Amino acid sequence: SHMSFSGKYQLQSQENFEAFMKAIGLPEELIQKGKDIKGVSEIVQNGKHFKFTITAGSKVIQNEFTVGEECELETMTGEKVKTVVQLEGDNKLVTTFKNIKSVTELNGDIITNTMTLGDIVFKRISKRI
Repeated sequence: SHMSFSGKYQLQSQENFEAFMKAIGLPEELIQKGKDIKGVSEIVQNGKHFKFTITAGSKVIQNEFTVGEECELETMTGEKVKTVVQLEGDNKLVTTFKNIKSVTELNGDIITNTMTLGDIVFKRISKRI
């Protein structure tokens, strides 16, 4: 079919924030400050275009992209990277940048993001609000 990711979502729980943020180079002060913040993230979808407003720890990162077109994404460390974000099936947005694989899956009201770097799996679970 054709699924809508639009919505505001509240982070419910996460695994491996500290380790993942550590591995990508985030300053230890930012890690301690943001690890327990369960904030609200927003997705605005218009057809193939997405606008992502993500609260990750103590920082809000806004990115936008068209699925299947080259985009420039701001990563959590502040570095910009060229990649392409893609839809898999109806309800997954997938992309890979540097050595990180990122999979965002929407099941009803629950959105689950998994970022994998080596054998570090950073996983966040959020619920529509």
